[PDB]
Amino acid sequence: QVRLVQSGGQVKKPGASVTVSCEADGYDFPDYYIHWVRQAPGRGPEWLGLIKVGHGGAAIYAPNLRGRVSMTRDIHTTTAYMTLQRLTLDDTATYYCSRDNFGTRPVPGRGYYYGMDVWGQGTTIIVSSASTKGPSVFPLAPSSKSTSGGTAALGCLVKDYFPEPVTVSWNSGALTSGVHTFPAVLQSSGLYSLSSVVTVPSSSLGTQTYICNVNHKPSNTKVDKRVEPKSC
Amino acid sequence: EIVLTQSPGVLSLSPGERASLSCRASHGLDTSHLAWFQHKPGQPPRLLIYGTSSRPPGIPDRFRGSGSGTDFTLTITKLEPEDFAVYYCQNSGGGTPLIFGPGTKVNIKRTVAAPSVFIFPPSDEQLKSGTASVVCLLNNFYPREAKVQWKVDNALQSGNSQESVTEQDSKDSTYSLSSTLTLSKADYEKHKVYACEVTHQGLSSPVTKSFNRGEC
Repeated sequence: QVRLVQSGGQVKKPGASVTVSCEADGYDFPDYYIHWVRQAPGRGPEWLGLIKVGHGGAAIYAPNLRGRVSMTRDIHTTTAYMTLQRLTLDDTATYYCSRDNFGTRPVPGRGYYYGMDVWGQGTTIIVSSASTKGPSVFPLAPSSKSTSGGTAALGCLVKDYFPEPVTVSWNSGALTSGVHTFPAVLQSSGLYSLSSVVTVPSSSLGTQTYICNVNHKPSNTKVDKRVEPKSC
Repeated sequence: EIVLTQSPGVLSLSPGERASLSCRASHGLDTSHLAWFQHKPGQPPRLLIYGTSSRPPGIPDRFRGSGSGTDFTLTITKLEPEDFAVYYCQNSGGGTPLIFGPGTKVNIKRTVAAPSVFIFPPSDEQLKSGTASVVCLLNNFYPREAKVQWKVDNALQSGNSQESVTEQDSKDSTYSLSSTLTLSKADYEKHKVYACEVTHQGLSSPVTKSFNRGEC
C-alpha cells in the first residue's frame, strides 16, 4: 500500500491561487523527494519542481512557473503541497506528484538511483471565468447528406456546457454498436461542446426511435433528445 | 538545456510483434540519468525503466532498456494489448529541470481504411439561439492523419472550426473525427453552399460532402 493520494479537482478563476496536496502512505516519507509534474490538454508532461524531503525541505522550481509557485512538505503529516498563484487559462491541466530517491539515499541493491516510481492519481485544475451551465442538446439529423448507401449517420450536438464532463448514451444503453462520443472541445466562449454520433441502417430510420441520453451532473441537467429524420 | 528526440514519432504494430523505440540526447548522459515511462490518456505515468536498463519491481521483463551516451533504446519484445500507449524517455537527474522527450505513440496496425464522410446542417432549433453549428463527420478510418477544409460559397473558412478525434476503436482499430464550423445565424443565412472537403490516404482524391441551405 505504497501510495500517494492527491486532493480533489477544482475550478478556479483566472488570477486566483490553488493549493494541491499529496499525502504519502505506506513508506518512509523522509526517504524520498517529491516532484510535481503537469500535463495540459494536447501537450506532453512538464516537470514543475521538486521538494527536497529528508534534506531540509527546500524546493527547486522549473523556470516557466518560477515567481508564482510554491512547494512545501509537512514531515508530521507526511504530506507535500504545491501552490500556484495568479492562475491563467494556460494552467488548466492535470497535476501529479511523484516520489523519487533522486540520487539521495543508498537504497540497498539499487544505489543512489533516480526514478519517479510512485505517482499520485492526479488533480485536475480548470482555470476559467465561466459559470456552471448545462448543455443545449441539438439533433444531428439523418438525411441524404448523411447516408452511405445502406448506412445513415445521426447524432447529438451537446453544446455550451461547463465544466466537464457530460456522459452520453443512446436508447438508454440499448444502442452501443457504431456509437462514437467525441472528446469535448473548449470553445472560444469558454464553454465546452461535444458531439456523439452513431451509424445505423438507413432502412431503420422509419421504424427505430433514436434518443441520446445526456447527463451533466455539475449543473443537475439531464436530457433525453429524440433524433428524427429531416422533415420532407 | 538538454534536448531529447524520440523516433519513431509513431509506431504502428500488431500484438505479438517486437517494438523498438529510440531516444536521442543532445549531449551525453550518465546511464544513471535516463528513464522511460508509459502513459495512457487520463492515467498517471508509469515508470518502466530507470538508470537506462533497470526495471522497477513489477515491470514485465518484455520491457528492456539499453544504450549509453546520446543513444538509448526501449525494446518491447512482444507487444501485449495493454502495451499500445505513449512512451516517454526522460533525463531523470541529477540537475534540473528534468526533461521529458516528445514521446512515441505505439498504435495498433491495420489496413488503410478511407473515412465515410457525413455532413450535418444546423437544426432549426439551434438557429433560434443566434448561432449555427455545421458538423462534418469522418467515420471509421485508418490511419489517424486526416485533413478537413471548410468552404462556404467556395470561400475557405479560417479560425472558426474545431476538431475532435476518438481513440483507436477497440474492435476495428479505426478512428473517427468530427469538425465543427461555428457561424452566426446572420452569416449562415447569407450563404448557400456548405462544404466539408476531406483528404485521407485511403481516398484516391479528396472527397467533398456538401448541402445547400434551405434544401430538404
